[PDB]
Amino acid sequence: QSDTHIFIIMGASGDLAKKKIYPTIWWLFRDGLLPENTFIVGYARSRLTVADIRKQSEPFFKATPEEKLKLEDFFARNSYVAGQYDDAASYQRLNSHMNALHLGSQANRLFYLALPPTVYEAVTKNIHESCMSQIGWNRIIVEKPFGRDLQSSDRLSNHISSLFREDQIYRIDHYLGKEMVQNLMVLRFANRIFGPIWNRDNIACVILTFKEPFGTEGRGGYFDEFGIIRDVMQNHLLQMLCLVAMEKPASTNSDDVRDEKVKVLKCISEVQANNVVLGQYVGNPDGEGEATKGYLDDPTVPRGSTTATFAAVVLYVENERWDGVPFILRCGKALNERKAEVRLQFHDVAKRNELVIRLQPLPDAYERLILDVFCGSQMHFVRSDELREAWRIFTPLLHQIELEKPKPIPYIYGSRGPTEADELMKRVGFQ
Amino acid sequence: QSDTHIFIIMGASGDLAKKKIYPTIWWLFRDGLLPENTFIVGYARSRLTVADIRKQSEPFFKATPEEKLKLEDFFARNSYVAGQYDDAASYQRLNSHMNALHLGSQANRLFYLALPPTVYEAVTKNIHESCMSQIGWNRIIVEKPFGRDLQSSDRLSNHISSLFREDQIYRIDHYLGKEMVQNLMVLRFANRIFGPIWNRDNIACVILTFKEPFGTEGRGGYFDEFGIIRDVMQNHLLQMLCLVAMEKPASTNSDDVRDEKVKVLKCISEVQANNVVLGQYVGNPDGEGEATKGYLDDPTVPRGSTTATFAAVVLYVENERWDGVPFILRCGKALNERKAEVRLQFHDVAKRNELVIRLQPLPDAYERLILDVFCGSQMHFVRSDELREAWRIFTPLLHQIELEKPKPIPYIYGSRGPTEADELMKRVGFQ
Ligand SMILES: NC(=O)c1ccc[n+]([C@@H]2O[C@H](COP(=O)([O-])OP(=O)(O)OC[C@H]3O[C@@H](n4cnc5c(N)ncnc54)[C@H](OP(=O)(O)O)[C@@H]3O)[C@@H](O)[C@H]2O)c1
Ligand SMILES: NC(=O)c1ccc[n+]([C@@H]2O[C@H](COP(=O)([O-])OP(=O)(O)OC[C@H]3O[C@@H](n4cnc5c(N)ncnc54)[C@H](OP(=O)(O)O)[C@@H]3O)[C@@H](O)[C@H]2O)c1
Repeated sequence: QSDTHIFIIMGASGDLAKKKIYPTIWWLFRDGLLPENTFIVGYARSRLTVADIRKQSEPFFKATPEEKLKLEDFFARNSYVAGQYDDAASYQRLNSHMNALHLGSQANRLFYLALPPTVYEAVTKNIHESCMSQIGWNRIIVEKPFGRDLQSSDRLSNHISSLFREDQIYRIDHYLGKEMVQNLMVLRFANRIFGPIWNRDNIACVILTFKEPFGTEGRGGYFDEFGIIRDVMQNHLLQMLCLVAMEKPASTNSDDVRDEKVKVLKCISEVQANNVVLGQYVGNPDGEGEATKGYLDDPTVPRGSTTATFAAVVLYVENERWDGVPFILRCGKALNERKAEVRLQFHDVAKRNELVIRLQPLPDAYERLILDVFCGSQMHFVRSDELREAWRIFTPLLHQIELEKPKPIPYIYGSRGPTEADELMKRVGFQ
Repeated sequence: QSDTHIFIIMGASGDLAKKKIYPTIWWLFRDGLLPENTFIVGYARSRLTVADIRKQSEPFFKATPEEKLKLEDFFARNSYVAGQYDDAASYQRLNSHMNALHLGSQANRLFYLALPPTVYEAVTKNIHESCMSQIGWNRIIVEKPFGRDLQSSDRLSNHISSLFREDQIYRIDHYLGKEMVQNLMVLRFANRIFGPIWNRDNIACVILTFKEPFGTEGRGGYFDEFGIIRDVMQNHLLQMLCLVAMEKPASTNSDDVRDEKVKVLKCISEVQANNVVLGQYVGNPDGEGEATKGYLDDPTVPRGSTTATFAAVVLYVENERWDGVPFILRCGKALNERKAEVRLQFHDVAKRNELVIRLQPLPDAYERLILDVFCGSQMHFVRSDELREAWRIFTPLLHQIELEKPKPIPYIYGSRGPTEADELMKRVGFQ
């Protein structure tokens, strides 16, 4: 709206804020990519000073001796407020502190919630009641997990989207590599180019693979409460499926592209277990290092955990551009390669031919997302109906897994996954 | 037409016949890919016996002790006739010998002319006058060089196509690797698939590269009388250009596809020197082996030879599907890699994106060509009008090179070629 912005890191004492948020905002400030009149205000329960945050986080800054002066400037633009997350007086203190800044009463306010969603219901309330700007815009950045299933995610999203408009909500997702946004971009451009030929007449099968060669790196405790379907598939792989199967948008507006994405999502039926192959990785005896340890050998993983580290799922877009064309989402950890690609196999009319869009592996994709929040571009942020459709697609399966607890097929650290995945792929027609 | 075939190797005493024709026909016979009643009759001036040809050529057969009996069968189906190439009595002796074979009077006759084209005018005459079958078909296989320019090639082709119909002429080309026919096949299938999007609206530039890492291997004497444009470009690279830029054929008939190829060729104007970059490779001082020797260090190359071992040429198809779209044919020997690929760059409407068809590097492509001659498929054999159009496109440039003798830019053994080639590519718009 104007020239003055306030970046409010809710929960600045956190681990995400220490290791990623503060270093990323510092890199954006140093490279001159933030607005010139930007203030950063941390807010949390820990009674901290800006010097405490500096000591905690500057090790992660890439702080070189040549950059001292603008680093001191950046930290001069920092302040911190201690307060509770459901205390109205604390939020009033925060609002007064923000108003006391230079043109803080007219400044745009970017709240970013480096907090567990368990407190979101409180925070989003108090903000909406005490800290929104009357003149500049107000944009909120929420973090994963966007709920756990259709029900919890609807509860959280209906609460948040009862206090803020959709163009104020930014559901950020940025944990799958520094090339994510660019991968989605090349897939959208490929959809624009190859659109006229991506039909059920030419295409016989599409895959989307997300491959990782390392395991949970002794962090399986956090991964255990989510699973590989929640971690990679119902958010990222499904979103590139949308980008592949979508119709041409009405324009280049972010909301038109997201409209076409949700229009695709509303054509996918609810996946069932007979189209799913789950898998868990075991230690490799002949390997060395972390390859000798399996998933259950992780000390943070509870004994008897049946959560999958590998998933192969078959979906179907049910319109008359794609009908009976199987979309095979295959992803997993502790595999043979670090690969992310989409490949479309054609109908042989003459072996079978494929078109392969390989994806990686300047603004590092996470810096690009913060910059997009600053600019107002919502294209790489999932919409409420988009998220609801994803959860609707994947919720009955997840409920069945949580209820019946089936053992997912074992596969060795460094393999390609269980052979049953290949059997399913070839049963739905893959060659 | 029936079950009996006679394979007449004109000039069986030759080097091509010893090193390639006889071993290939033996491999086709051993694998059971020839017709069951097939005879092989060599014909040449050297007064030889079948045992002489056996001793000469079996070293190249991959003759294993397990294959002795069918090898003896194959050689039992061989005979040889000594005669002159313009002696009517010798051709009458050959015709009588062929008639004396089992059902030779009704057999199909496949004449394949392992001779320098300098004698073709004689041979093709006498055959047409003395050795054609009255019942079975008669098919002729002619070898490179199909002339030298528009004039010599028209003379030779008008002579040959005054005695045989087009479906009896097979201009074979098979010296660029064992994957040629399959490369052309995948390019045709890519034309069928990506047709609707290969326009001047989406495409901004096409390249076609033929790259070789080794030099003339001390055989520059033969290469010197032709050049890299005659060796690779006016035959193979131009033909895949045709396969890329062509319209959809009326059917899958070989003649419809060749019709579309010649329809494309008749839209390319005559290339001029300001769109051409020629180059010659020199020895690499820091390398080892044949990389230390250049082109002129080849003892078979005449001193002062200005023939190019590298060429970068820009062509334009001039219809309204492609208009102003530059087709950049880039090829050369003694480079950094063994690559053959086509790549099409799209118009950036958002860096620039490309669609890459990489080409290699069962029936080895040369065996496939002999089998196609046996079957009557002429699709991988250039037609008379196709060859005339290629020569018309490239003849004024070749005449200018032969007349003015410009020095082609020097490039080091193992490089990518002269930088002037990149300058030209980027001047016509390549990024
Ligand atoms: N792969 C992923 O999906 C992934 C990875 C990393 C982070 N995240 C998300 O990013 C956000 C930031 O996570 P984080 O690693 O920074 O979390 P964190 O370690 O929990 O701490 C962030 C701050 O939240 C406050 N806090 C934590 N638990 C609380 C509780 N139960 N009640 C009240 N306040 C509490 C603390 O501040 P005070 O004690 O000073 O109040 C803490 O410093 C979370 O929403 C997390 O889900 C997701
Ligand atoms: N890269 C290429 O383009 C390439 C490579 C290899 C071959 N070729 C073509 O393949 C064909 C076969 O070549 P090749 O290597 O086998 O040739 P070759 O070494 O010349 O011999 C083939 C036979 O032709 C006869 N002959 C040769 N020169 C003659 C002449 N001046 N007058 C009359 N008869 C003559 C000889 O048989 P007799 O003495 O018993 O009569 C000789 O054994 C040629 O047309 C050649 O151009 C092309």
